[PDB]
Amino acid sequence: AVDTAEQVYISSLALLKMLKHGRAGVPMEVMGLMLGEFVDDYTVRVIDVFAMPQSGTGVSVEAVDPVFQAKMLDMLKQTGRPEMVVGWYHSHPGFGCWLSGVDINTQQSFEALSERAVAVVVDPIQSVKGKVVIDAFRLINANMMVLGHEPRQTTSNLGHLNKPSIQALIHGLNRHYYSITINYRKNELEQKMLLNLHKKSWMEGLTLQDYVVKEMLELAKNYNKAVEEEDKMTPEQLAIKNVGKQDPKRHLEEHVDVLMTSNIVQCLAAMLDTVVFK
Amino acid sequence: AVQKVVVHPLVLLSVVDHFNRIGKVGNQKRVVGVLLGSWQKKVLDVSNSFAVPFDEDDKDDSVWFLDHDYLENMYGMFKKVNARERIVGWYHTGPKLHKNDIAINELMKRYCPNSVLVIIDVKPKDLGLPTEAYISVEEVHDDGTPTSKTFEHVTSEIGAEEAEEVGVEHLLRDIKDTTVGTLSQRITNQVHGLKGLNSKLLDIRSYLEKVATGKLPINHQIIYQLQDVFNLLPDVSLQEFVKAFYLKTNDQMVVVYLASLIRSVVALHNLINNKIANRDAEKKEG
Amino acid sequence: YLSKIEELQLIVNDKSQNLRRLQAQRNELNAKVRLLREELQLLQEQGSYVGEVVRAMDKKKVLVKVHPEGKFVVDVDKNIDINDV
Amino acid sequence: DLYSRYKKLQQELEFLEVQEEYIKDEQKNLKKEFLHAQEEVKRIQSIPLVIGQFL
Amino acid sequence: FQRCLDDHKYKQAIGIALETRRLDVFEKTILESNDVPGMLAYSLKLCMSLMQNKQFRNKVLRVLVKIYMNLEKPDFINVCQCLIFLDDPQAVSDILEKLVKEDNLLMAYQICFDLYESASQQFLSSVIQNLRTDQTLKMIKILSGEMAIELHLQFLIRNNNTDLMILKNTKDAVRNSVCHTATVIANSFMHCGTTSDQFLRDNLEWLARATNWAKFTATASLGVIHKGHEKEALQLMATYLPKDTSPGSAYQEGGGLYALGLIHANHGGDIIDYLLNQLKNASNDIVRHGGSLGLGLAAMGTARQDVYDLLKTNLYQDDAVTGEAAGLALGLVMLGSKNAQAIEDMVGYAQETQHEKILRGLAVGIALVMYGRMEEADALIESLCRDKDPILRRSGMYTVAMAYCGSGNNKAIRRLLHVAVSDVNDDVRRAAVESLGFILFRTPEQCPSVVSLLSESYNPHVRYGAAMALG
Ligand SMILES: [Zn+2]
Repeated sequence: AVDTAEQVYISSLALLKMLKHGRAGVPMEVMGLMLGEFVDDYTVRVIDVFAMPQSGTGVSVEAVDPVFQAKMLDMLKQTGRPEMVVGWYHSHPGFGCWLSGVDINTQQSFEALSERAVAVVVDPIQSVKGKVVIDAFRLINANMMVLGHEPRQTTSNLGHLNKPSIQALIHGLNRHYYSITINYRKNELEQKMLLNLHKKSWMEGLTLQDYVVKEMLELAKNYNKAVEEEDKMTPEQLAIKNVGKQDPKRHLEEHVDVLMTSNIVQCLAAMLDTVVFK
Repeated sequence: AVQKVVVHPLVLLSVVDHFNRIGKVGNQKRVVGVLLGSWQKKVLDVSNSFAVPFDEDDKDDSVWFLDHDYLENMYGMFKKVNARERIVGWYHTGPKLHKNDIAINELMKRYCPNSVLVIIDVKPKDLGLPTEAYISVEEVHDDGTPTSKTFEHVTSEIGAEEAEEVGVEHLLRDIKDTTVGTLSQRITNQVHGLKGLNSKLLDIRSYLEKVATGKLPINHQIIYQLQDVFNLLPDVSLQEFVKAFYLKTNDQMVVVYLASLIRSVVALHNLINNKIANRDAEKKEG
Repeated sequence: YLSKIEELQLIVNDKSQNLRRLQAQRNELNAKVRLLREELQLLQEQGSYVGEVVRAMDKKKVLVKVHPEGKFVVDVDKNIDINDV
Repeated sequence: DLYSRYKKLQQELEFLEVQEEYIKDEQKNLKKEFLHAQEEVKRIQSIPLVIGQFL
Repeated sequence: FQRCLDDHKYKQAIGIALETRRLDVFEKTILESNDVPGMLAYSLKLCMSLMQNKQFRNKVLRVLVKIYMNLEKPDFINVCQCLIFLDDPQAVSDILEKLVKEDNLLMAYQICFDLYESASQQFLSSVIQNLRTDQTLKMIKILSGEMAIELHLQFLIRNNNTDLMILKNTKDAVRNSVCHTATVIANSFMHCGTTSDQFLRDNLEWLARATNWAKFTATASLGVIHKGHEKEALQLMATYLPKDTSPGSAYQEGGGLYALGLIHANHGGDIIDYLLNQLKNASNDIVRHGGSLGLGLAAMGTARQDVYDLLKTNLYQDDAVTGEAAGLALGLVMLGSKNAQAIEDMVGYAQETQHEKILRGLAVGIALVMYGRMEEADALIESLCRDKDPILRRSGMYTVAMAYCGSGNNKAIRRLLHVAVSDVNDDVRRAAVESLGFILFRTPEQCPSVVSLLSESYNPHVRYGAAMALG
């Protein structure tokens, strides 16, 4: 009939446990179940990613041990909240994160278990601060081959999801697949204090410690002067007949700014004695 | 027994979510949960942890409740799915400890014979690093009391691990990377001068506590001795550094030589391309 | 002639405006530098294979022996030349 | 005919002082985005390297 | 000034008369002999486009309408201007009592039309009871709203100069984009005010690609074509009542009331009680949308209380998109109002839920409630600036875009440029560069010379807003 533009909120303990779990079992792929809260149609949230046990032979739907389901989920029920699962997670550390055969083998099992039953695809060897490696999907059924494919009532924020046309093999796998919007939403209870942790533990740690210094003199004079003579070679070759010469390259780089930061921070290091001492 | 810790922020967020789990219900005092750990050297590491329910009435601070069955069950879970980890202690969210905490400590020092707590703050503004470490050993006393079982403040830090900041620095988004050359030094100046000499002035407020009060452990053992480590510089008037003005000139020496030479070469950097391209643009603009 | 001359000395401030147009030129400078450096993930794009073309065949199709490997009938793009096979 | 003149050009002048103050901080903030771009360049070579030779 | 009188020069005298910024010799320039009211009347134009504060620009205005009441011809361009700037409810009643004395028919016509299409929606509809509690019948004729939009409808049906070949060259589109609703966006926009229905009748499946906006746009483009069309709405949409259609889900019945709101845009009859009952007798919130939008649109200044009562407790926490409709409806009925009831009940409400639609719609609503304020909200605007990432800073940008409409205030531009480039969230940057067209429409020739530098940003956000700003 009509379907409102969906969203997958995260809690980022989710993403941290994803990277840590795919780091712990890093030469191997893993499988897991995603926990969260079914809020509405146009949004859904993952609030908790919990550990799921290993297989060794094959990652399968039978990695979902139902006695472990009972134990794990009930001991989360007597932990803080009995919230509801919102899907499932896995890894593919061996390649560029597209949908394996096991995923479509368990997709009907999970959409029998869940309403959306959204996948989570990850590669744990990517970057250190930048990449958003996680990938999520929704297999639409082949029974709706008569009707049009992925209506998405507005298809304007879906077009504002459509921005890179990412992962050309998944866009080969556009047969009944599409990625979904995942924002990294705010936690007012957590964001400013994570910022507190981060900044106020990295600005000198206790903020009182270093406010090395006497051999970087020689290191910086080498790193400056040895590049400076080739920085001054090119006015030999500068001339007139404007386009009749072809080698424009700047030379002032890392001898303005490296010397600026170097000498100003080490003259404040020469100021440390008067700052600390009286 | 514990050298220091290497504590990742992930376990702190694993405290934060259970703080969210208790902020919605009747909160009597605080959170007491399990602290797992990866103990390798006398240094310490934590990768993960989980919580345990807890309530506490205040009549004789002895009515306080855990579930060791649930604790060892989920310990068996996370030990099976990860054989690296083991329990290393606990944590609490209220930043000031209380007298029940020794009963908590010694009641969970039976699984592993050490159980280091973690003070945190869910609303931190004034502190430095949230992570704190105590250990329960005895010095017994100078007066040798019957078992003066004391928490002993072990040093601490925020740990570090490769590619655990993938979420973090993408999330926070506001970081001005490499502000060397601008105002980070004076932020450290304001905060270390004011926020360390206020620690000093509250130490002398504790000295006023020793003046008007402070019979208790008045502590003439460690206080003046580490303050004598301070008193390596009794910096009274007349300033006493006639034997250090030439050393300060030696400090000024090399850096000002670098400044003179190098910034003359920096003017020499700017002027060449500035003049040439300047009059290029000027009289070839039309 | 009070403001009959004040407005003239503020017509002189059109030469203050050339400095502003210069500053606008300064901000337009490094705008294409940042639009070039943000577009360096073109250089982060996946590699490619050097091969050996024997000869083409029908229906706009060609043949490649790659570096150690056998023969692979590969497909043609749009911005290339069958007449340069 | 005079009073119309500085009612245009004074407004022009204060609008131009407005943007002349703004563009300075504009060009400032561009260098911070440029330093982020620099770190994005620098992090392309940290843990690996796979030695070949130039052909 | 005696030197001005000796030189006989008038505009140097008025320059010196505004040098004092005071009515002393400004009163004396208009106290002179042979002062031509043409020069003295575009002196009003001069002082209208220049004087910054409302502290004495309107005082200069009203002392000039004083000196035009001193002019021997009974002037009405003076009250025609100060009635819509210095917004006097009693002066229009007193010139109406001058109409009662005068007994003309030119006397009650043109200034009536000037305020009747060029004053506030609240203003004339509020003051009309002051003016009516013959010309007493003629004000009922040409103040009610019974002829102007109807002759405008006549003007647009009999002013039809259009094309259909473009509609054919897009009619032959087949694909499953929602551009098939852009086809009727075209044939509804280029055929407003006609009420000839030549577009609903050329389709069986070209209409039947049932989604939300297939239904809603299909029954909404008819009302876009029915702009005006006061009486015949019910007996022309007898098949298109909310219970007479059987929609896909809710929007062949939602867009019907939306089209009735478009038909009765700013000229309401029973379009308070009728519409508010049929939304009160409406199954859920998923229907009430277009009726609520047109309800707020027609209910400007009607002091509708149920739009304040049942909307917040209709959502109870939030809605799908009709919470956005709720913000829009209370903003339209409370346009530029400083709705101190709803300052509290909107912006001490838009923090404790979590979704994007409900918060963005209350953001647009608290933008809409404050309009043309010029000082009166800006501490609250920076209080919105000190909030979290995507919501209140964005709405503070839209609210300063609405509070500074028509003026070249250099207050908005500070935080505008600041949050336009210094911020890391990018949609709020797009909004912040959108804001200049909102605040700079009176003197529009300022923007392109400086938004051309905004045109070269890192992101398509600021480039996109820079493309929208010149427009
Ligand atoms: Zn797989």
